[PDB]
Amino acid sequence: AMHPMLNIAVRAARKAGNLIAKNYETPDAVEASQKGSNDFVTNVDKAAEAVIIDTIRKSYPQHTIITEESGELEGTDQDVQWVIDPLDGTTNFIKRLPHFAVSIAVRIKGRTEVAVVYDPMRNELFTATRGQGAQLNGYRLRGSTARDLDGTILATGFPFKAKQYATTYINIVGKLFNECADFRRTGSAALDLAYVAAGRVDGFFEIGLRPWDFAAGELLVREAGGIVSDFTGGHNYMLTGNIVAGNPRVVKAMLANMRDELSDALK
Amino acid sequence: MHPMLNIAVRAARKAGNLIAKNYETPDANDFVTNVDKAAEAVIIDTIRKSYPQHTIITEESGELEGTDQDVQWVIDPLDGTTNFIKRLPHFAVSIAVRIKGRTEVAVVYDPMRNELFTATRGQGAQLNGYRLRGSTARDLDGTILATGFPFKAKQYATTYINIVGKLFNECADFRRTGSAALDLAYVAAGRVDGFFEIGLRPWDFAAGELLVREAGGIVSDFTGGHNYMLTGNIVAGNPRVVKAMLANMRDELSD
Amino acid sequence: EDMLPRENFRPGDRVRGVLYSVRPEARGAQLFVTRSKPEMLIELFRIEVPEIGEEVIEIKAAARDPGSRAKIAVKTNDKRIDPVGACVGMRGARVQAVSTELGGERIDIVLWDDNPAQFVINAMAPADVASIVVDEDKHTMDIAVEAGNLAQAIGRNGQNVRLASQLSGWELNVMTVDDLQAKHQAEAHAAIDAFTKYLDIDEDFATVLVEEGFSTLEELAYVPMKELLEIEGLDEPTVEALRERAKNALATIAQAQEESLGDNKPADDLLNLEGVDRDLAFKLAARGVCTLEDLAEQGIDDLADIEGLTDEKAGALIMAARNICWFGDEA
Amino acid sequence: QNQRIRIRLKAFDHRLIDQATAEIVETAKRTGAQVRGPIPLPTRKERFTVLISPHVNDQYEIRTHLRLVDIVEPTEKTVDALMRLDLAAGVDVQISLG
RNA sequence: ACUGCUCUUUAACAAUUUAUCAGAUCUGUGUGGGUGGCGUGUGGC
DNA sequence: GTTATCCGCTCACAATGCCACACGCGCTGCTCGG
Ligand SMILES: [Mg+2]
Ligand SMILES: [Mg+2]
Repeated sequence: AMHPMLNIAVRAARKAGNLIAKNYETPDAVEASQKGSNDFVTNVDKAAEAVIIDTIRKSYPQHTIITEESGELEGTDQDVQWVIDPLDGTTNFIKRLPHFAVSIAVRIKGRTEVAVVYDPMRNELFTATRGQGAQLNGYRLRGSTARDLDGTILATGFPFKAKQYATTYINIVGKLFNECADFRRTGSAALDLAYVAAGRVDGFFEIGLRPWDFAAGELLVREAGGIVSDFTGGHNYMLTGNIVAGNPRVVKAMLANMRDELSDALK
Repeated sequence: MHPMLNIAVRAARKAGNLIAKNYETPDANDFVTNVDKAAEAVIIDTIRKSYPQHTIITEESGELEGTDQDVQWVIDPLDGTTNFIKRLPHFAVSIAVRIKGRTEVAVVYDPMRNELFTATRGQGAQLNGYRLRGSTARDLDGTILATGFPFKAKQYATTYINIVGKLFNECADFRRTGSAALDLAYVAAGRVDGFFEIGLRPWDFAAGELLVREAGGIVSDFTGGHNYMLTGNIVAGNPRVVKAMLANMRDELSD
Repeated sequence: EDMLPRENFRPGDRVRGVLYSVRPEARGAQLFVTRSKPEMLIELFRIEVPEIGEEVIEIKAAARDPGSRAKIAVKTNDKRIDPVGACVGMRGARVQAVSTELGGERIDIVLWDDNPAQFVINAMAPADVASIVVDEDKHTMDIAVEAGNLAQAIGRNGQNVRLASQLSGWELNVMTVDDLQAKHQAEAHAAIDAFTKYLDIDEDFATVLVEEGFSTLEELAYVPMKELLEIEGLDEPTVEALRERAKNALATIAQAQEESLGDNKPADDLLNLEGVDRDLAFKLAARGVCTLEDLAEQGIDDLADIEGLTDEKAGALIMAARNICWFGDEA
Repeated sequence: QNQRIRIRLKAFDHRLIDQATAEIVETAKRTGAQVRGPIPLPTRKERFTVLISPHVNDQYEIRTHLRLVDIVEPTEKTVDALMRLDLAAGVDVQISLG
């Protein structure tokens, strides 16, 4: 069989991805509409968001939904939350760079229950449900087999919206570059997390992430054999936007490596 | 200038077909060297069907010379092998047709996304039927820089880091894919504004520099000259971002 | 090729396509369905519009660039109906229905036309070609719009024309419809300067004598009274004053020659630089460099082909340009 | 088998409604299915609004037709031809079984 | 008996912005592939 | 009273290796099931 909420979510994600892909071939219609410090929100984001919300309301007119745009639309049954990013890495889309994904996760009683991310360009569908695992178009996902820092590929995002910590981040970057093999910088935390679940990157870390972006990936990597944490092993990440994740041994090595360079602001 | 590019794209398509068809098998650097050698083999053997006399320059065995030394063929059937090692679907074949020391034709082909960028002097740079334009930027605000780390020459890293630091205080964001040829192709289609790299080698970026130039852009070495052909410290893009980046990156010269 | 480009699929979902070939005998796959070949569109209208299939509004032609744009021309046999109100339907929703079904594949329901000229004209769905020059030996015609809408006529990536050429089969040409179009046929009568500068006082008298070309006025003006007797308006003092004005005209041709050699831009910022004589200025602008920044916008490979410019000279010249521009980072 | 294979059919188009209804009742009367009446309940007003990039700061009410046809004989070939023989889009085909 | 007298010759358009001269594979059926865990007891050395 | 001291009591923890042979290893009124 299959998990029901997962199924309705993947239907929503399919529709949204098809809409985004269809609009991707007319860059004269989607404009750059900035919201904060280089966080564009184009009209296509609004359209995809509305499509997803409509598709959901058919099957759950009572579930409270969360969205970076519409804040928090309450529902008559607010024990279960629907966190959405209709588009991740808006910048990668405006530059028409074909690497982005829509992310839909459903939390139950606070604990994340199901998650999906969908890249329409490569047509890849990372699904994950707790107690059953993670799948990539039908293949199980056990993350990277790395157990050190050598030969390891580290995906990351830069605090290009919280540039005050830049130095700090860059500091640690240098430290990391003394032990790892190579970096990756794609521009969509959801897809980076997904890659962590697929072992295509030996780990990942980031500073300054909104609570509505990792919610679709943290469960992905969790049911993908990997683990997440704050920059110190705690769990305040859900509030600090500071994530470090990967297969367990690599996470341990990274934490022991980063704990010193860390500026005590994030602690 | 048609038939040269004809053979070029023919070999490119066959090589990409081979690479993808192979990539559909599971695994968990033997395999990548195997497929690299096999792709080079199919490439060159399809080449010798026409002009089995041009001098091929691969990335492995130096320069496979020939009896008609008027044309060199720079080849890389795989760039950023790390990708194909770790299943990340981002890698492209890079073919460059150079003559008299300079390059005339270039073709980069991503099999996975089935992208194919051709480029040649005057007739421009096409993406399967598109008069490319590069980006439209004129500054370093709200811009993207396709970066690159020395995963073999970490000594520069420190000053490199400094660059990054200063760059981060100027630009908007960064990218990193590992396939320098793909970075070049992306700055050609304006998918990312500026590109730079510390110590690359001609076999990879030979086609990509021709791409970015043909798309209305320009290349340079770190110190504005042209020793990049031998130093591979590339900085490329449309002149706007190239000035906006060089002005702030040259003051940390170490090469 | 048979799939749409961006039509994402997933094992478990149903899709629609047209069975374009069956192979019960071949040693492998025996059923061949496509979704790209144009007849699909045709048959899909069959399954959508209750007119087509009832043989009242038959689908004549349909050209298609997948997932991007599909032009279609249909004729009507009963004058009771027309495509705009029934084949487009109410509020244009049926074509919208098939569009959404084929993945936002925009469609151009163009009213078929049987006059090959008007046929290829209408098939240009968004356009207005107010100047047609029909020819069949080459199939090409001046099919273009007023200056400014040329993008709106060719459409993105040539679609709005690449389809019509695919649809009409007649090769197409899109240059202009108001400017630059008489140049094809009304080129010897469109030189507004001299003819009207002589006509402003002739508007009381008459037009000018077209039965002789007189474009090459020099020789054909040395014809006897015959030409001057046959026609009126070109009086003898008129011909003599106009010969003085034609002295002004040949001097004007010489002066235009002089002016056409003015955009080279030898400036101090472009002349005194190292290795730069005035002839280096003339050479660098002989490629089209009318400023100093342009010199700093090319590499040795692109500034090549100059008649007497090596790689090291142009190298140091690019270096000078990037010093005066990009090394000191100044102007 | 069970009786109430009752298909209601909303739409805004008319002639294709007729085509679909005729084809459906054809399958019914051809497959042995004892068709009931199409019985088009009174055409209803249905509110629209321009939910696109509007005019700078166009049907808004339409006569949606309703065909409420019923089939009470579900042979094997009935469901066979039904799921086989297709229908145009732009029609609401919420059916009931019971 | 005792709410019920013409309203006046059929669906009523979405398509849209460089630009072009259109720009070899249709093979197999060689083949590996079609009762134990524990406990207890006895006896032996 | 404090403060530590030591002591009686409690509880955990060990029991040769092999072999060989033999024997045996849910149930029971709820659940279901037609
Ligand atoms: Mg988002
Ligand atoms: Mg290589």
